Amino acid sequence: MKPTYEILGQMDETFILVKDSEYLYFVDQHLLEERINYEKLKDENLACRISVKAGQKLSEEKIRELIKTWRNLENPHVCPHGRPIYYKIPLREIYEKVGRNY
Amino acid sequence: MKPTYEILGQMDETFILVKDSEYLYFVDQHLLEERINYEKLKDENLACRISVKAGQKLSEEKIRELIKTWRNLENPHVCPHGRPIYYKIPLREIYEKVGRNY
Ligand SMILES: [Cl-]
Ligand SMILES: [Cl-]
Ligand SMILES: [Mg+2]
Ligand SMILES: [Mg+2]
Ligand code: NA
Ligand code: NA
Ligand code: NA
Ligand code: NA
Ligand SMILES: [Zn+2]
Ligand SMILES: [Zn+2]
Ligand SMILES: [Zn+2]
Ligand SMILES: [Zn+2]
Ligand SMILES: [Zn+2]
Ligand SMILES: [Zn+2]
Ligand SMILES: [Zn+2]
Ligand SMILES: [Zn+2]
Ligand SMILES: [Zn+2]
Ligand SMILES: [Zn+2]
Repeated sequence: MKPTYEILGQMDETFILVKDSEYLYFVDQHLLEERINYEKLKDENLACRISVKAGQKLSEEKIRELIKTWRNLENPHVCPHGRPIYYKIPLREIYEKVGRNY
Repeated sequence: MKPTYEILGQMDETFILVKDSEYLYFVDQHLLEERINYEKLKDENLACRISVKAGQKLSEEKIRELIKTWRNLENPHVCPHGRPIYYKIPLREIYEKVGRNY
């Protein structure tokens, strides 16, 4: 994700929505914190059990911290169990559907 | 869109993000207001020229009014020129990508 980005907020207390100029990302808050804790601790089970879970409301500051750290991860793509940390949609798919150039 | 829904906000001063339990919708603010004005005025060119444009910030109240009216339109799907008023993504596509049931 580009270094210029806009955090749109939380959805279903499970995803953080953040976009750059190319994609809208839906970042799984649990998988992201698990990856953060795994890269620090090198222990998959410990990283999992201490991380936030889906269904927890997160503050705006906590969300900023997580997204900032996400960009610096060695593996921002998949959690230690191999699940994708996020879903992304190209912004052009949204714009093109309504007939707009992007 | 179901009558229970959550407005997530504006994106790129062009789309309103709103979801129900099934889809996340990206509603083109211009195409929506144009459809609203067209159903009232029955004049495509007048409805277009008086409607909000992309690139305009909208207040939270204006966004609420538009989304409320959208659900009551005779044609909430396409503007009078035939463009889709919105893009939608099934929430299950987002959840499934990160390995979650939905
Ligand atoms: Cl979880
Ligand atoms: Cl426009
Ligand atoms: Mg252990
Ligand atoms: Mg006319
Ligand atoms: Na940048
Ligand atoms: Na919600
Ligand atoms: Na409902
Ligand atoms: Na923006
Ligand atoms: Zn676990
Ligand atoms: Zn886990
Ligand atoms: Zn901070
Ligand atoms: Zn995992
Ligand atoms: Zn395409
Ligand atoms: Zn026109
Ligand atoms: Zn128009
Ligand atoms: Zn109102
Ligand atoms: Zn139109
Ligand atoms: Zn699918």
